[PDB]
Amino acid sequence: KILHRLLQ
Amino acid sequence: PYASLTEIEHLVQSVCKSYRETCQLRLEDLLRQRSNIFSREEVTGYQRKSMWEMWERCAHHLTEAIQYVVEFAKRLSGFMELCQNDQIVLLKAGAMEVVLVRMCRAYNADNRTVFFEGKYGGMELFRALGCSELISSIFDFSHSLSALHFSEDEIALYTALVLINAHRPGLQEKRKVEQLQYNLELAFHHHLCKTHRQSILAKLPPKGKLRSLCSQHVERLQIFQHLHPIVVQAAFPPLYKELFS
Ligand SMILES: COc1ccc2c(n1)CCN(C(C)=O)[C@H]2C(=O)Nc1ccc(OCc2ccccc2OC)cc1
Repeated sequence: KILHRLLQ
Repeated sequence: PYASLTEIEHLVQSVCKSYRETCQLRLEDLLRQRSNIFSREEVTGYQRKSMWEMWERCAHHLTEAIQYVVEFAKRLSGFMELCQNDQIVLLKAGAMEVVLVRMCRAYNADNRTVFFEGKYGGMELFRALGCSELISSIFDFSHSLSALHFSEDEIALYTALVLINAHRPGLQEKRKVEQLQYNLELAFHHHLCKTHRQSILAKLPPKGKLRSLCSQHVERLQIFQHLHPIVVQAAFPPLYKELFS
């Protein structure tokens, strides 16, 4: 969820 | 692979820069706030707060700290070149470990206090959490690191290695992470040699020590979540749950 979004 | 000294030193300055840019708390600020200590009245206030309110507050502040560690990784040479699976694996295993190391900056060994919500307090501040073992372990760990007088640059290089660990289960490009780790190892050890600080090598925490601390964190959360499942569901940060269950 969030880690995915934070990385891009 | 980094061949020349100039290359290795470029890595050193790059890592230190990425670190300075992604600290949420300036060392200067933490040091000059050391006299600002919770009173007995405030300590009592903290001890009187419910277990669930204290966990929520702690999970929140740690989550913010983790966000800065994610920025640190995003700024690290090599990290963004790894595949997304591996990026996630490294942050999942390593983000909390980096926080634990960074925490020694906010720790005053002279009086055994940690910076928390604007002032310094001893470990008795955290009694409502019902995890004294975890808390005293974190405090002992910070104490041990404080005894080394870790420089900002050493913290930068050491936390980059904490994160870039090729032994993490689930890595798809193991050999690539290995090459990055080795280059960072040469950077860290070169800097220590240059600064006559290689005597810290034997004094650094055994690898599984950080893992033990993160395991204890997860174990305590599990127990808390069993006692307050709605609180975790409704009032814990999404990122914190994603990382720690
Ligand atoms: C990484 O470097 C630092 C150092 C200090 C702080 C920060 N960043 C962010 C800003 N900050 C604020 C705003 O208070 C400080 C902080 O969060 N202090 C703090 C939080 C929790 C503590 O122990 C509880 C605990 C620890 C680990 C796991 C579970 C836990 O209980 C659920 C002890 C101290």
